[PDB]
Amino acid sequence: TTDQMEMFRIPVTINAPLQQQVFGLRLQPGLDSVFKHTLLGEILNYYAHWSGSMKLTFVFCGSAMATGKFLIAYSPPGANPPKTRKDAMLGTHIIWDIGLQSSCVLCVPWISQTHYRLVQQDEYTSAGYVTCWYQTGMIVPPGTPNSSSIMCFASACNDFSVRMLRDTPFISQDNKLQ
Amino acid sequence: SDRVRSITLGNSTITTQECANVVVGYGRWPTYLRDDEATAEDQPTQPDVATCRFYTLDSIKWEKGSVGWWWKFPEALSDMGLFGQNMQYHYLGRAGYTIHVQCNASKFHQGCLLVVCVPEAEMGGAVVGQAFSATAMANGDKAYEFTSATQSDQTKVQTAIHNAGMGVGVGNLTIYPHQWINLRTNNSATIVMPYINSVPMDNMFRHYNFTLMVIPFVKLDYADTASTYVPITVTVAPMCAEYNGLRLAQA
Amino acid sequence: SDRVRSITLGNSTITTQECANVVVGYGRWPTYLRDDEATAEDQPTQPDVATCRFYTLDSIKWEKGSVGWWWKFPEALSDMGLFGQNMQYHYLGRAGYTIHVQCNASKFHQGCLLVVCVPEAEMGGAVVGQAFSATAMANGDKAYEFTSATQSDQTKVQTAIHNAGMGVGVGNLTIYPHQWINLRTNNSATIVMPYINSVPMDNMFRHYNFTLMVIPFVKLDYADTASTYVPITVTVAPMCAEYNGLRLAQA
Amino acid sequence: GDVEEAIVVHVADTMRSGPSNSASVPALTAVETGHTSQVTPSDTMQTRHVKNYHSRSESTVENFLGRSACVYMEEYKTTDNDVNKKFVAWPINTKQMVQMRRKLEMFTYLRFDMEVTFVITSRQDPGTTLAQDMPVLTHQIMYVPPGGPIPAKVDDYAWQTSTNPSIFWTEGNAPARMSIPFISIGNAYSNFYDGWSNFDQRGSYGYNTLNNLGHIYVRHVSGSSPHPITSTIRVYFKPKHTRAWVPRPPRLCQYKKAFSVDFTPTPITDTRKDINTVTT
Amino acid sequence: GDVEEAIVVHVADTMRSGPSNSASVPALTAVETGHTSQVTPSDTMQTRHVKNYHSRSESTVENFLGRSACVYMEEYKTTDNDVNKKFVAWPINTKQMVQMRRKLEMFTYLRFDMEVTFVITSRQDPGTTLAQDMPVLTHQIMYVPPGGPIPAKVDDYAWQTSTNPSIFWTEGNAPARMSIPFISIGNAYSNFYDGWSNFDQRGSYGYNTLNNLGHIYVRHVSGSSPHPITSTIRVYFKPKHTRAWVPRPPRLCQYKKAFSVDFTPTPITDTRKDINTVTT
Amino acid sequence: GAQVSTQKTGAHEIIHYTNINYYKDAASNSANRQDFTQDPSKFTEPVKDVMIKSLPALN
Amino acid sequence: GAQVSTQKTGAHEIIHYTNINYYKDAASNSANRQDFTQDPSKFTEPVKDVMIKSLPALN
Ligand SMILES: CN1CCN(Cc2ccc(NCc3cccc(F)c3)cc2)CC1
Ligand SMILES: CN1CCN(Cc2ccc(NCc3cccc(F)c3)cc2)CC1
Ligand SMILES: CCCCCCCCCCCCCC(=O)O
Ligand SMILES: CCCCCCCCCCCCCC(=O)O
Repeated sequence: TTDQMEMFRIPVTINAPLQQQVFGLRLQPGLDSVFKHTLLGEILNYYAHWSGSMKLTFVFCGSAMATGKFLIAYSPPGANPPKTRKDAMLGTHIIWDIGLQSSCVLCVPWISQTHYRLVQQDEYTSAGYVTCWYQTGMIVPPGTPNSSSIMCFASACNDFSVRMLRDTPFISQDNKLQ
Repeated sequence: SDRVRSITLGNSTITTQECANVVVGYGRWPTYLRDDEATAEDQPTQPDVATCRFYTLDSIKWEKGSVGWWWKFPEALSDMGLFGQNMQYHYLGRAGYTIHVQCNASKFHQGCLLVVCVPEAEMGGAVVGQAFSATAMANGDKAYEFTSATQSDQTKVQTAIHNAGMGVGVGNLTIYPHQWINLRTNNSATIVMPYINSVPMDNMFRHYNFTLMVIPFVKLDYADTASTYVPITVTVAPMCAEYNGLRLAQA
Repeated sequence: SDRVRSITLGNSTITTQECANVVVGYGRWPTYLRDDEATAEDQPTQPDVATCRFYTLDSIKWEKGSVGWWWKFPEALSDMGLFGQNMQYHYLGRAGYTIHVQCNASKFHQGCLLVVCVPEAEMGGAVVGQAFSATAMANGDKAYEFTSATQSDQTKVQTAIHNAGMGVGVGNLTIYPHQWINLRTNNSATIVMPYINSVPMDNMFRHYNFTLMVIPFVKLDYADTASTYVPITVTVAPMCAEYNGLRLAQA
Repeated sequence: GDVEEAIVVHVADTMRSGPSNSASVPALTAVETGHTSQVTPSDTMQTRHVKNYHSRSESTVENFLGRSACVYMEEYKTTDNDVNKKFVAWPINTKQMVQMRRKLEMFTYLRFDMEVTFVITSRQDPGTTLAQDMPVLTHQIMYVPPGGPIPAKVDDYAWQTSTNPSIFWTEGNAPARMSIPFISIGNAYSNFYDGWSNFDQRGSYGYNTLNNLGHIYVRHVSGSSPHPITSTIRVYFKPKHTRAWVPRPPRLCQYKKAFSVDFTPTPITDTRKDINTVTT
Repeated sequence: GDVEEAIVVHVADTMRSGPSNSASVPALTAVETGHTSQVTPSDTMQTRHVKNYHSRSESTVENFLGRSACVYMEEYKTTDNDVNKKFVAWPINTKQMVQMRRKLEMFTYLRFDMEVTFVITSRQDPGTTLAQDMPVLTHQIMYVPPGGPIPAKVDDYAWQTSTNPSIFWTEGNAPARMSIPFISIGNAYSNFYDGWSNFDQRGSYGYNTLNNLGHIYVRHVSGSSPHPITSTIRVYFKPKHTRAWVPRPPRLCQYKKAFSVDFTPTPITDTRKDINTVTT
Repeated sequence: GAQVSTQKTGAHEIIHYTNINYYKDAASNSANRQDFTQDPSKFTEPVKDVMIKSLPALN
Repeated sequence: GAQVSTQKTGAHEIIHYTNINYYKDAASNSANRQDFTQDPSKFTEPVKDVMIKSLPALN
């Protein structure tokens, strides 16, 4: 990414194979690079344990004449992440229809064997994966751009909580400031 | 507004923003088997959220020359999630279904699709007299295509679209539960089918409960545009499913 | 008479005519998870009769030189009926078990077996320091054999019988729930184990809840006779099983 | 009654939810309004009834900021040729230490009492002749509000504090401790100040303009050994009875100045192979 | 009322028994049921009435585990060429010291509060020139929950704890002490874990997988003498408010690894001349 | 002066402590870290017209 | 806050002590080593059907 602002936009095209993946990421809010520096990751990095559900909100920023459907799925922890939409839809998922309402919310449920999870997550306290796939594809009329973008928003539900204050590792100094 | 609908089954949800209302079979909602109508003696198993959930089938391309497609159930879901496992491991089955078909296009496209569920859609062979294996009409989740001309190969079903492979007028299929997907005002169709059969339960591998058909009655058309085809996707979800007769697996 | 017992789970039944009474874990009967102790949010699935039933494991031969065997659960049932499928397709699991071991012999045979369920039976490697794959202690339903002498191969667990692979006196295993099969007066042992763990639920492929051990403390003996060995069979049945966290299968 | 029994709040529970089919669409919303969706997992999928006993006690601002943190350290010798090297003079401020600076800068305005603790240690400087006998040392900590006289040498007259508070501490005992009230002329401390000092938009710019808390001075009371001895003081601050307003995003770039916001541009975050990579 | 009077249990008494002749056979039983006989001496022989005042107060788990025990010791020098030798870094665990390890491993699951006490002593290293004068030393104990920054040298910035709890202690006073609550993510500590880390039954195996308690760091605050000085720290744990589940037989073989159950086969017990020998 | 109040403890599993103040300045008192009231509406729902989650956000 | 309770002493041969808590965390309290309840049935009588000592174990 030569331009930093590109990091916030998920590309989308008009003509794509029938089933194709839009994006994929690990659900490690306090350790994954994606969520590391978000407003939620920064707060989490001051603690050691966390629990509760999360909200992922997606907004379509294409033309008003564009249309399409997307499948967003959450896969609990397992030995292998999903590779195709066929595997992906077996887990928790929602079908998103783009219309007058430009935003959809995927609520990631709290499914864990322990009451809490480590911010410095490991194999024992893994949390799963999140992926998005083309459900129908994007169709545009004549005289419109051939590409669009999507943005993702992250936040915590009303049952979220943290524990065990600690010092964050993102900030450090070598000499006394003057 | 009544153009927005939301359906939640198990751990899956479907949201549509442009949609007509929902057709409910013959006015009957799916339900469990009563005690005064059952015949099997042993206790049934009612996997609930594990099996009553939405499954996405493969998607198809709608071209300018498409003629139609059909799917046969529950053979289509025979190898999907835990529903397939329960089908394999049990002798008897019973379940309703909810079918959601999706097709979206811009305001500059035109076309019309007929979505209909045909119970007991017995089909005739291409050559009158000869017979066919159980592969020319059902091979899993793959879709089978109608044909504009009269079929000639003796190993497959008669695919004449205007007869619908049943020897009846294609325009009279309106009698069955159905909906239309008109690109002007609609993007999806929703049908809820209760369990329809002459016996309380049945083997899900031996008998096809009903057939789903999608037929373009107004062929797709567009001009200019970079979009060359309109994908079509089908989603299904068993409802109030229960099984009985645990034997070994393997169908 | 109190020497006759009958147990009925699902579509299977076990009848014994010579038997001691039944030991119930630590005095607690298996039960479903309460609402005030659960942590997962979504609805669980409670396959009932489909999974709560008796499964027969392979049988073993009891010779004059046998030393003992062990099985690890639920890895032993990992590939049995619909229980295995539910284990494969779910992230979390929870279930009690009923274990019935059977060994019958004439009145002219002598011998004694100890049947015990050891929760969290962590085992040490044959060579102190090296490690072993997950094949030297669990490979399905097959039984693993103890050894009279000290184990030497570095790729397997220390099988010294008198230490039981845990560094503890074999004679002190009486602390765990157990029964004795004395050929004089007994033919089978029955143990009911509630779900014991430090968390409400757990992955059934990653964690071994408990280990079953059969140890001959009085070696088999007989004279003359055309019978050369005494078969031993183990039957298990999950109880109040429930699952959660539907992901893709494949463990 | 000689005793008054002054004598909590758990997170929301999860209610049970069944299959639904209706025109309501909780999942669909519009972020353009600036409104964060209030949906819960119970609206999108079937859920069981669960009673949560988790509490957010440890996430309150009082507990978050209620930890002692180092803010300054300096060394001063008991005897030396340079007069300026035998005592310390520090203008009070919280921008010197990065961890506490970042913790405080998550809010725009603060109002709290302060608890100050001093840790003092001594060591003998290396040298040829180290054989000596020295009694226990004593130290004086002097606080000079703005505008007061400032000592210019270790044995200056200003060390005879008559109104300035001071603490005398002897080595070997517990660290000195003391409390200080809310001493801002305004209604609350301001971590950031977007403005100038002069009325014509000129002069000092930034929070430096509002730093008028005073100075702290430290010296050896009368210790002057035949051989040099070095002492180090560490100051720890601990807010109490805290209140905060207008939260702001945490800083991303490394600090570079003690009295400015200057920084160097930094990447938003780290990179990965591609948008689909999910493995380690 | 400003005072609440919260304000025991003796062993069973022996009842008198006379001659008996009946069909009841208390002495005869069957161990095959897994049931331990509940007979008493009064059932097999004539006995007098005796009132027992003995109590089992000292056998409760609370008292059994309510004793401070050493769990770790390490040495660190005030000054040396090697940077790693001037401070300690210990991953917290209870498997290092054999006595406490065996005491804890008699139960499968535990749940308790902890009381930690630190004992620190110092001594001057041998050398030619020992003549020096050094003031009293001070030490810092730092606790870093998992995932936090770790210091890499004695004078690292991480020693400016802003959220990490720490203790500053001066030689000559009472040993430092502090309490810590039940800090397990699960519902109880697990001494044994028969399972793997990865979902495909691979990776780390054993209780090592569940050890995520953090680290402890110790250093001399600012002491740096002309000649080396060595200090030793001892950590003592003392469970409080204890609860235990699923007792298991005590270990028989000697421990050989700090994070594994590996062992060498051992004889069941010692031998004697023959089955009838009863003399010394 | 004696001030009795409950202490933090666990859920469904005496817990009272006494406190007395010795100094004449309120700033000398110990931290009041027993307050757990919170209201995220100021930042999560700053809109003027109330929005119902079930109903569509717009129209 | 004052909490008065008896202290351990001998048999057939005042014994009260006072305790007060000073900290706001229950973990800071002293060990509660005054509980002497016990029940060995869970390990000594884990059978399903109740067995009478006088009657024969089997039949
Ligand atoms: C420009 N403002 C200055 C105050 N700063 C917060 C602050 C930090 C430390 C203090 N310390 C006050 C104090 C407390 C006790 C003794 C003293 F000499 C001084 C006051 C305010 C925010 C930015
Ligand atoms: C794998 N588990 C780890 C915990 N172990 C019991 C245990 C021992 C010591 C502790 N100490 C916790 C503690 C307490 C106080 C300060 C600390 F830094 C850490 C916790 C649990 C059993 C085996
Ligand atoms: C400067 C105050 C010193 C207090 C000494 C300890 C308390 C002695 C009195 C007993 C407690 C009663 C206090 C009250 O009446 O509120
Ligand atoms: C932080 C608590 C300090 C307590 C000082 C000693 C007790 C003084 C008050 C006399 C005892 C009465 C206590 C009560 O009312 O419960």
